[PDB]
Amino acid sequence: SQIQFTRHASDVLLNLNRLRSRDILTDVVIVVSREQFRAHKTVLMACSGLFYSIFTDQLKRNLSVINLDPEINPEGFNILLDFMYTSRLNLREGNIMAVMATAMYLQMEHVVDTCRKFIKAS
Amino acid sequence: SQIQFTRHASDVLLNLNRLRSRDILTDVVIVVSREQFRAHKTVLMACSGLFYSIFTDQLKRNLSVINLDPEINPEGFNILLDFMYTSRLNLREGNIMAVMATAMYLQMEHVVDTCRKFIKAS
Ligand SMILES: COc1ccc(CNc2nc3c(ccn3CC(=O)Nc3ccncc3Cl)c(=O)[nH]2)c(OC)c1
Ligand SMILES: COc1ccc(CNc2nc3c(ccn3CC(=O)Nc3ccncc3Cl)c(=O)[nH]2)c(OC)c1
Repeated sequence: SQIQFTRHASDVLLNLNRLRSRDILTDVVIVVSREQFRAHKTVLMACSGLFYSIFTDQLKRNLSVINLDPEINPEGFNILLDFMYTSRLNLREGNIMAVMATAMYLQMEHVVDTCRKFIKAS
Repeated sequence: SQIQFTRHASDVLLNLNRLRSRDILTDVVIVVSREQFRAHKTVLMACSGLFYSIFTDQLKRNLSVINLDPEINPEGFNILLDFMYTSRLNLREGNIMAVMATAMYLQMEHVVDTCRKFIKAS
């Protein structure tokens, strides 16, 4: 019976992305080969099975640096990080395989399924 | 030209609320008279002009406790905190004034405007 604010969640996410852009309250650096990306652990956990599994463990909860698998493409990771914070996925025929493999590694099942649909439709 | 995931933002918010429910990565306690509420500063900043103005200031960025104005009703605050994390506002004729006044204090203009519409429609 509560009143629904249909833009609230999108507004929240946009504002979280603004905070990331200003490095406000970011609490982890994700290192991917020669590149690094700062983020909020909460958003990573909300969007990725890998990050959820890492930070839910009290043993790893306070890590400030995560080194991703050396074989992960920083491009693929960047695309997915921007998706996490925007709901918009930049899939193209020139990056689909990198994005899909990265999404498998990050355990983002719905994104992987969408990548498969992209392949089917191309 | 990016692919839009129309449920992603809502899913993120739901997951953030799940993290709050488990006290995972919460980083502030909001004290409101005799009650206390834990939350994520990022979500508070995303949803409230008061919290945004507080935590954007490097002087207050690292506060772990915020004591709200003693005149603020903990009920009104609780209702609004749950709105922040759910997009659903529990307005009723028995709580409208408390919620509205609290939303004014928290600088949640759209919620205040909605409270005014509620009054107009009642
Ligand atoms: C409810 O059963 C779960 C929960 C979690 C996992 C991990 N696998 C996974 N996780 C994903 C996605 C997409 C985002 N997430 C993160 C997420 O759901 N986070 C979250 C969940 C519950 N409460 C708070 C939070 Cl932050 C994904 O495709 N697979 C699971 O794997 C089988 C099952
Ligand atoms: C863009 O101009 C602004 C930004 C902020 C304020 C503070 N007044 C206010 N803030 C509100 C609501 C509802 C949620 N918020 C928080 C918010 O917008 N947070 C945010 C903004 C930009 N980047 C990152 C973040 Cl976290 C509200 O009704 N009034 C402003 O007041 C005039 C103007």
